[PDB]
Amino acid sequence: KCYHGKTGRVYNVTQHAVGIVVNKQVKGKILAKRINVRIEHIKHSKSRDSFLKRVKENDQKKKEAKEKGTWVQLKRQPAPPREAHFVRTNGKEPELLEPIPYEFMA
Amino acid sequence: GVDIRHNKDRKVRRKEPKSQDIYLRLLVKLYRFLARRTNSTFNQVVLKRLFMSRTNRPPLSLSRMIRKMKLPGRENKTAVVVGTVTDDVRVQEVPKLKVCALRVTSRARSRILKAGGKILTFDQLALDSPKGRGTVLLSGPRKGREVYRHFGKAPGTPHSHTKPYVRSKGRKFERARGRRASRGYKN
Amino acid sequence: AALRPLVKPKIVKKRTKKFIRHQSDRYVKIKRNWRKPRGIDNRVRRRFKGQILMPNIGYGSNKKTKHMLPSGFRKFLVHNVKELEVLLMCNKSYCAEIAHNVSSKNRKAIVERAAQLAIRVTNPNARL
Amino acid sequence: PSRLRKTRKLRGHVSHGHGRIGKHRKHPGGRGNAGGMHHHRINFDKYHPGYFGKVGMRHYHLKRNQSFCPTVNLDKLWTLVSEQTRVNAAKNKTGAAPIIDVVRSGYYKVLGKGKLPKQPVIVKAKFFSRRAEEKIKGVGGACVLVA
Amino acid sequence: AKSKNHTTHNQSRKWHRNGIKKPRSQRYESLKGVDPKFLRNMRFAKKHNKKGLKKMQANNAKAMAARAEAIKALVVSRKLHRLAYIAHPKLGRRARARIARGLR
Amino acid sequence: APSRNGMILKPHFHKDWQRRVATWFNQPARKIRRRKARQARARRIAPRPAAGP
RNA sequence: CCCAUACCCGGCCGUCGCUGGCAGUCGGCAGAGCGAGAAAGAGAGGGACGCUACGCCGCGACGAGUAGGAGGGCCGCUGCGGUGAGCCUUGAAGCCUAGGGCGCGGGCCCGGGUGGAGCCGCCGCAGGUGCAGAUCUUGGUGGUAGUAGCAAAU
RNA sequence: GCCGGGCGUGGAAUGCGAGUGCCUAGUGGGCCACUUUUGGUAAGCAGAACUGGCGCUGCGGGAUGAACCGAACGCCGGGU
Repeated sequence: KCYHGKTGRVYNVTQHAVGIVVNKQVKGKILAKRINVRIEHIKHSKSRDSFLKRVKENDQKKKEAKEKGTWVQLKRQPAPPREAHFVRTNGKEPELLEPIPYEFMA
Repeated sequence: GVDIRHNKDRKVRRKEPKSQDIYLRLLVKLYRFLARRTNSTFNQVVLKRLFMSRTNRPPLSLSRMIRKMKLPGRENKTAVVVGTVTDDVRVQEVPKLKVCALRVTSRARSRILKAGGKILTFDQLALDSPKGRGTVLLSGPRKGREVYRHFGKAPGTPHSHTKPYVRSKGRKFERARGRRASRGYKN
Repeated sequence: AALRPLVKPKIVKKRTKKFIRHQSDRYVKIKRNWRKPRGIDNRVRRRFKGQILMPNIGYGSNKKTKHMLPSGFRKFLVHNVKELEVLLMCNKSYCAEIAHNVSSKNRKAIVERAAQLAIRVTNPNARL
Repeated sequence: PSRLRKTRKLRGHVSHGHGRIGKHRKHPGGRGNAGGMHHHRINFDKYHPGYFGKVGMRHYHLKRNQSFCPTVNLDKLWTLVSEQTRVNAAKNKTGAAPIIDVVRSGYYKVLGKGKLPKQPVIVKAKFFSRRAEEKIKGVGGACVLVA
Repeated sequence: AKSKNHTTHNQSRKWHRNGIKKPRSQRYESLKGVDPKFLRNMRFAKKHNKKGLKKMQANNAKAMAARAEAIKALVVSRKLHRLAYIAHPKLGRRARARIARGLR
Repeated sequence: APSRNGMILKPHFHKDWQRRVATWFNQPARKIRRRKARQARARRIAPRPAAGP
């Protein structure tokens, strides 16, 4: 039960089960330990694929735009502060908000 | 108040030889100057090794330096070892070497010079090669001491092939319960 | 009209009183010499306000004026006339002090010898 | 030299380096190798596995002189004779092999650990290993038994 | 004469003094625990790797030659950058020589 | 109480060994007495060999 | 508006770090330099100080502490091998001290007094080597206190 | 599983030199508080979880104070 929800990597494949190397925290030290679990308790992790996908466009947009010379940003960047823009109030004017008065519910 | 930890701000390392040997301290005076006023990082390695304790500069066998000199990009460079060059009797042939060691055993000197070799000391090395150019810096097997067989994971631990401390070896000195599957268990 | 030192810097002392042992006043068996208190409950040991101070390295004197007499020199004990000729070049900075047990007939062989080498003597007219 | 020992620095510190809570008492765990199975069980099983129990046959009146058999490896077989013999053997064109009597040097059995220089020998020994013989023959020597 | 039974009060602080270090990562991890049938054969694949060595260097010699004949078949304002070109120590030497004639 | 790692030592000091400690401070005096007795014997049998038969 | 040992600026001490710098004191056999944002050559056809290098010097940052660990003691005691052409009846050791000072400190050096015969510095060596306590051991002395008390049997 | 070759915009932010091995003392009575929480009428009670404290720690404040609030300490001058 101490591995339900943990994620590891396969290192050995038998007929019905696989060997996994999982990190288990044991009182102030981590242990990369091996378990043999049957296939039913196993899923492919989709945590790595979004990296694998991102590698493709990085490898795509590198050979591309190289002969074009255009230096295309590759590294991800955190959500930047949003730009300056104009907000149009064409026609309508902003409607007023006022706190409603209290009234005992129960 | 500052939110730091002074737990390990004092780096533990040798800054001078613990020995009071004056000939060693003269060599240190020579290489403190060389390491400081040359950009040659070779001198900083030799200087750092002159401080080391006896167990940190182990002896270099004669066969081990014959062997580490038969490598291709070599056969002309000087062999530098900060420790000592013991003789190896299980080697038959000796090519002509150019050796610079702190200490060479009696039988190794007679065997090296017999082969038209040449033995240098570190005061001569500094004159011939101040920046250490054209040298091969060698080292003895540091974990060759018998002590390191006792180190590591304790015995009586699964797959911990570590030599125990026994006063004598025999059929009735730690061959029982912790070792046989017949007697309790084993690891 | 005495011998003047080379330089006369202003001696600054971080503290001038002695450090007295804790409770050295309350008892006679407890001499004045400093001992670091090591009791588990000791007030002085844990810097309570208004107690005896403990000697730190912070009270250390300025290295430039350490061991310097108020005159501006630094003492050097001598036992005979031969031990003066070593101060012949440390003239303007080190003064000589004749040892206690040197006889009175030999002191009047040192004070006038030191007057020739212009070596200042801290206790010239000791015995007389 | 007591002036370098630790007790010189512990003068003035009450507990003398043994703590205030857990005083330095006489024998808090028993004397000697006590409790090897009871309260020192972990230490004996973690650092001296195999300590408790009996294994093997007993030999009542053992005389070490009967099982005396010092061994020598082939790597240093040529160190028993002087170097003058080893160089006159290769210099010799007759093909006469020098004789290396190990039991005279102080060994009984010859083990084939090392590599041998290519020149024939005649090894006089009391015992041989299979590899030791196979290496001697490959060089061109001969294994001569003695008693 | 009872006492405290169990606690983990100070433990998390004790664990993080020397850090909770992840196990030593290392390429080429050991092959202990692998299926013996798979391992037994894998050792045979290494035992006979030298059998195809002459095929290797022969197909490798042409493979470097393949790309050998391949590549040989093919083979913010101007004012500030002007001053930065003069202020360059190496490639500005011939640029700051009119200044020698400027005061003259 | 065994510490972390060491040998299992069995010092045979459980008897009253301190009462039967033989010190060797007479060793140089014994070497002298032996030699003097050896030379005194050689003079007594002067022409005969010193070692014996 | 008031003030903490907090924060800022400055002084000083120490520790740590830079595994920093200094053998270049290179002088009529002379030429006085390497603070300079930019991989690399001031390349040939009569003159202060200093550098016990285990020394000296420069920058930074930092400093609580029981149990415990380590380092440094030109701190201290006693004896031993060396050494000081050491000290001493023209006064050693010891002890006293409203004297003069040094050291953060352990401690030490002078002056004065007393004393009457031995003693110390430095480099090593050795240890029965440093006390406030243990209802500690032995010896001595207080307060209590000129007090309780010196009243059984005429 | 092996060789051989080609690809460096080092592929989120921020911070920071890391790794590793010996030998090893003391400790193994704890206590308190915010929040969560068990028994109990309750407790300055008994028992846990998380973090921080006290213990090992002075200093300014709470008149007073092991633990609260501020803030952690070489020796000083000025400022705040």
